[PDB]
Amino acid sequence: VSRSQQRGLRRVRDLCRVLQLPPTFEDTAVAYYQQAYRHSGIRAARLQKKEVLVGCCVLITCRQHNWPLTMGAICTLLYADLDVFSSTYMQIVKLLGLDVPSLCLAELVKTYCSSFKLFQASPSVPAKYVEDKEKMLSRTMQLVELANETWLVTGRHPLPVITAATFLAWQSLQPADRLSCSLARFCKLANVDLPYPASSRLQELLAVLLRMAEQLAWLRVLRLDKRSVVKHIGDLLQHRQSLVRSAFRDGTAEPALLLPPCMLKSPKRICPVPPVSTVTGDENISDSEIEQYLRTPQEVRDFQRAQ
Amino acid sequence: GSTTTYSSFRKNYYSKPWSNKETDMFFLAISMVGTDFSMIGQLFPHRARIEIKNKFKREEKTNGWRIDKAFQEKRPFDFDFFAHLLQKVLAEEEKRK
Amino acid sequence: GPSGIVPQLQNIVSTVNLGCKLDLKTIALRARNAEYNPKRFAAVIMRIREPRTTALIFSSGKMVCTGAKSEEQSRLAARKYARVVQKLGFPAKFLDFKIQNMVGSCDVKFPIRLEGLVLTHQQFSSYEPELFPGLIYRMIKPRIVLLIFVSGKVVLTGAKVRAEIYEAFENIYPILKG
Repeated sequence: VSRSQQRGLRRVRDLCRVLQLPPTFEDTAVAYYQQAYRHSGIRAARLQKKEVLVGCCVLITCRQHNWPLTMGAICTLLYADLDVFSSTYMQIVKLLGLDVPSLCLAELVKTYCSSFKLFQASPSVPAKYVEDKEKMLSRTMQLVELANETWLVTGRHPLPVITAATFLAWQSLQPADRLSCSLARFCKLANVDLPYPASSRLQELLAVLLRMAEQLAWLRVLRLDKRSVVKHIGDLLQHRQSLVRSAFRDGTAEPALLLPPCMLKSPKRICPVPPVSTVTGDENISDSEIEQYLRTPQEVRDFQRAQ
Repeated sequence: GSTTTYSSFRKNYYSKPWSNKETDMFFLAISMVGTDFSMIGQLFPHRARIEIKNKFKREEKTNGWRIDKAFQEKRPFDFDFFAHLLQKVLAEEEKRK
Repeated sequence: GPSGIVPQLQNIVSTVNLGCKLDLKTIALRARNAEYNPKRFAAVIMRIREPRTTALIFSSGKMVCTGAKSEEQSRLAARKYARVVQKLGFPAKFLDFKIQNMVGSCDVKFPIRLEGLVLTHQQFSSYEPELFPGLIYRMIKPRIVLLIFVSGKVVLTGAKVRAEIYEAFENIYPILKG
């Protein structure tokens, strides 16, 4: 009945219509906004939080139906900073006690890669850079699954992994003419912003593909590097499950070790343990021990002069 | 527009790295002031209160012995002397670098 | 039975009532280890070197002690801040000392598939890699919040007593293992 609630529910419905979501999504998201509004802390929240809340309710709905809407997309539409969105999203998930499924990688691959403008020639997209949409999506998905199996996805932003995988899929589909094109040049012609971590994901994915190539006798003999491995990506993905298992020691049946990159960073110091002390909080406190924390009359005068 | 836009934090606010002698000067401030970070942030014209507090908390970790020594080694607090010495240290060392 | 891994306490948050009203302007001006900007924050920020901690001293006489690595260290540090305040001329007492929060950490020394854990234990797990790399596990028995990372490193928080950190870690270890 509240004027700010009616305005909020109208904004929830308008966001769903702008996002072209299925008809069932609007009702679920409206229900979450109504539920949110039953808490006094949400009812008395700033109009800016009530604007972000519109987005949180629509994002939660999309996540539960594996609709690949990112927090970045919502922040753009709501003119909200991500940390502003993070505090409202984390609060409302705790407050409504909600189970929020993860971003669906397979669905994000389809939506994000379809935005890559490489399926028709143009002044900025030459003929040799044009690729089949289905061939591109299928190979990118296989490379995203590989990155996921070889611990490159866990704890990282999923989008830069898809950017690196889409680029590698595109290069591997015509290696002779596309190996000269860098990740930055590729995102520029496809008209997609380059996420900064995508270059790191690329290098990690190329390192994984190189370890795999060592498991095929006819590829091991070619002494491949991060450039020459690209034309064999098709061959490597054809036997990805098998090659991953063979290339890495760590894995159950129910020198290379399959581990997350943050475990192989190899710093010269790992968790400098706090020193074991069992000192009782009942020990005597001397006057000299305390007096060192007090200013002298001269120190007081010198501070007062400086203020 | 897009529904797959990359999600990154934007409220990041940049601080310059501490010069080896700009650090020497930071430890001079713990000797003159103590641990009042706002007052030390006034002794540094291009360093905010937070910048002093984060520097203190970094030095606290990596070089604990230096934080403890600068506090135990009490020194007369001369605002003017610090200002002139800091302006010269940030100039001379930048020149020699 | 047990994992053989003992979480290390990284931080203790304790409170104490000095049982008297305090003039923070006086404390700030006359202590060496005090910071006070009432326009920014209403309390005095005080630090001692041993145990290495930070205290928030309020004009109400209430105090918050942070940073200690043991409950005994937090009590000894809290008593030292109380003694600093007493020497500054205030009739400070040491009333209702209480440990409010404890943070522990450890390493299970094996990688963790967070995306898998958020599926088998969805009702306790919140994994948002668009915001943070760690899975937020809200354990109900004991009521502890764990931050679980792909590296196997675990942060445990929200404990009132040491045993709650150990109990939560012993509970999570088989869940993380298999």
